[PDB]
Amino acid sequence: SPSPLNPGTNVARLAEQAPIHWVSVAQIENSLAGRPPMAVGFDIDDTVLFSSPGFWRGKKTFSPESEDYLKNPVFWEKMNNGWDEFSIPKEVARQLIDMHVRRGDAIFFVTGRSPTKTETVSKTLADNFHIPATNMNPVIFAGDKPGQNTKSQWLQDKNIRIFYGDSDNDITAARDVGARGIRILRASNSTYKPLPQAGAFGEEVIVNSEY
Amino acid sequence: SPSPLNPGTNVARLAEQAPIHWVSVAQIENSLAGRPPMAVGFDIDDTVLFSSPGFWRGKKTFSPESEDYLKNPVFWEKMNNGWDEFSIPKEVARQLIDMHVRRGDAIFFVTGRSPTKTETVSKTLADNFHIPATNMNPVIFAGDKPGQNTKSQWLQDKNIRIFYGDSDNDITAARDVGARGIRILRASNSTYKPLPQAGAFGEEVIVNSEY
Amino acid sequence: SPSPLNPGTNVARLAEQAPIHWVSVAQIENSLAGRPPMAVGFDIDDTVLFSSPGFWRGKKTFSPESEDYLKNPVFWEKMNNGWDEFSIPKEVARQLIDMHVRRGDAIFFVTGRSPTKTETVSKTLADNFHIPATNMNPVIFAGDKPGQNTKSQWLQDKNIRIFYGDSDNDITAARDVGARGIRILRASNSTYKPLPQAGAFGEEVIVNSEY
Amino acid sequence: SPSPLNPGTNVARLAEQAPIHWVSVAQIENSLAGRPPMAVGFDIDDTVLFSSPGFWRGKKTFSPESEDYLKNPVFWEKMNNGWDEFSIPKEVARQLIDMHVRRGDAIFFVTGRSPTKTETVSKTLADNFHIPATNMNPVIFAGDKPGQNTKSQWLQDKNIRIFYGDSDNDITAARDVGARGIRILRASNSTYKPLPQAGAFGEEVIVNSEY
Ligand SMILES: [Mg+2]
Ligand SMILES: [Mg+2]
Ligand SMILES: [Mg+2]
Ligand SMILES: [Mg+2]
Repeated sequence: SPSPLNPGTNVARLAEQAPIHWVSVAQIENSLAGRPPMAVGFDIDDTVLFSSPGFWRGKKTFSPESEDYLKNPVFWEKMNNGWDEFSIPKEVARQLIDMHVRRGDAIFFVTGRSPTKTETVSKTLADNFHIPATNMNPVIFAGDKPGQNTKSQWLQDKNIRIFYGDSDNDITAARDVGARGIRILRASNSTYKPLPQAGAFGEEVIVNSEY
Repeated sequence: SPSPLNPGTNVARLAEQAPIHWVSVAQIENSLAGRPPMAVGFDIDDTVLFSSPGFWRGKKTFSPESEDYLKNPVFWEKMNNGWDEFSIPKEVARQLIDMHVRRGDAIFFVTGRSPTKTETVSKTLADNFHIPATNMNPVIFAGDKPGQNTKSQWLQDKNIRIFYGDSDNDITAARDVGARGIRILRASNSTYKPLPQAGAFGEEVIVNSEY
Repeated sequence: SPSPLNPGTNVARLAEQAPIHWVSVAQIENSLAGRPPMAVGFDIDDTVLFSSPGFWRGKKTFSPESEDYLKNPVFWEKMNNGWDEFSIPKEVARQLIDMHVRRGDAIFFVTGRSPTKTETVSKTLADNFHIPATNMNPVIFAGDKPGQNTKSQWLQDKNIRIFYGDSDNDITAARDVGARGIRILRASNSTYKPLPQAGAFGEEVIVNSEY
Repeated sequence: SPSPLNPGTNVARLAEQAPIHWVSVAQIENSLAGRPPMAVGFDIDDTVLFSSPGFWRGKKTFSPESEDYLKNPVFWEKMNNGWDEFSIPKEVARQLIDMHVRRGDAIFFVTGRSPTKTETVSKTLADNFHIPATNMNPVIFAGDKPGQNTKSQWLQDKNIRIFYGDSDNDITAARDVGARGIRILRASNSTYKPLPQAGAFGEEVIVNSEY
């Protein structure tokens, strides 16, 4: 934009692959065969939930021309107490959570969302992903503080050994504590842009994980 | 057949292309050079709005174990009177609508959603896509119920010359009346499954139109 | 080169399509249903034959540090009198030639190779592609003359209505005479580089035609 | 199942990735930082040379209606004593060989080609890949005939630590002796079909290695 009307292509380009370590859920499960129960963790937004609907409504409602809504407690109170009714669960997360429950793993959610007075997100997640009481843990609302990775200390405190996420800070949080960081693709219709460069730390990336 | 742990791949598969007539917005615009203002139409769901958030919420709320919510007046009243605040506008639609408005074309929206006593979808569309009053037209609810007209009939009635849509029936509606049916890709995280085979009738398909 | 060790990617990029009019042999055949026999034409190199072996040997033998071999009659005499024994027929060409024979079309080959005193290329092609005597025509060695498209006059003289080729000059030769130019992908292991931008004239490009 | 004229596609399919451990030459080089000179090995056919031109010519000449040419001493004498002048060196091999030569590694070639009284393949490889005398080693012909040793046995004998190849048996040869087997993609225009499933054993596969 502007760009050629008819750009064309060639077969080198058509076949070209980025050097990324792609994995499947089955390969992950296999890599863990025989490992006793451990703590694992998931980012929420664009990892287990397509939550752009609420973030989109939030932006339009609270800061149509800026990102200020993300620092607005009135927004977080809406986002954490019912707007996830419009959040669409990701199939990759159904498969991963089922797999970790099968293993007897403890499941944590560690999100950059700000903490609120009350939250119904933990219930939404347990219900939608059919997580038994024993495997489920209340969502950790780690917040966002420029200059800090707010998730890293939580991964250490909960002894989380595998952390799934869509953002660079999810992968580097895992790296910070020596955990296995595994990338989920953010959907291209997410309102959180630009899309991250999945694989840019040499981490495993789950195939087809945009849905 | 087994789904092997390590299925591998090969370069025939990597380079394989489906025989699709892909087009860009710029190519479509070029094809209309010198053509006077005309009526054009858009399907709504998965064409201009990723509306799955409301449909997802509707299914959970009104028929968690069936598709009955789609025949439930209580759902439609919610879906057509505010749940599109959580619908995510598609960039392909922003570009198409901008291009057609610039041409002075009349913009119509023709949806298979069930009609309701009131609807705020028209306003949502005009506001989000910055459609001037002179180009905007209230949403048309098309279908097979008594007193309704089909998508085809509405295309005919409004002399719509190009119809954009994600579903097979959008393309056939256009074909049935000699209009130009152009396909938009349904996002893979849509809750309306299975995904259509874009290009199934040899129609033009807009590149990168999943977002 | 140099470039990031771990470049990563994202799902917009993974799904991204160039706006190209891809077609299959079956679609081409269907587009011609009911059309009586006509003359059609094929480029040779990287269209029907992977002839890089001979061109590679030629370069090494006659001009290791330049492109001068392509103006050397000693090279052309080798290339046109047996080095095509090492040229690998393309499956796309088997399918197209079979289809055109089925139609009763007259088949021509129009190549940028230079003419020689004798040539066994016509025999190689008739033999390998099982072309009956009635459909077969002796190869036209049109040569290469910077500033001219040497193929265009031949397409006009033989009333060729469809011309298949891998190079830009094949497509523009067709355009020059009002014929239907259809692009075949040059294989990425061809020694003729850079690869052309297939589709850069808005022409049809045959899927999977690199082999 | 029908192969429809207009099969269409969808964005799940467009974005679909096989779970492959893709790597680049730069990543492999990085993994060897600080490692002293070692022996490394390459398969020949479809790993470093696109040798299909000679194999194609051999099949046509010696067994047009079978695979018997591969057991024909007359073919092998031609194939190993000059027909590689028509073989096209692979760019991936240029990069790997350059990288390993720069490391001071010993370069071995281990092929399943039948042995002959004389062979000029070693010279072809040294000349085309600019392999210095100190790094070069004569081609090893491995197999199951009396007095031969298998690829595995030769890897063991030469203490080859990394083995590059296109076929399953190249990867298993490395695996059988605890060497690092790294896969190169076989070009889709190779006459050796079907193409292998690169990554079938969870091994590293070099990106873009079809040329
Ligand atoms: Mg996230
Ligand atoms: Mg729709
Ligand atoms: Mg050519
Ligand atoms: Mg090989």
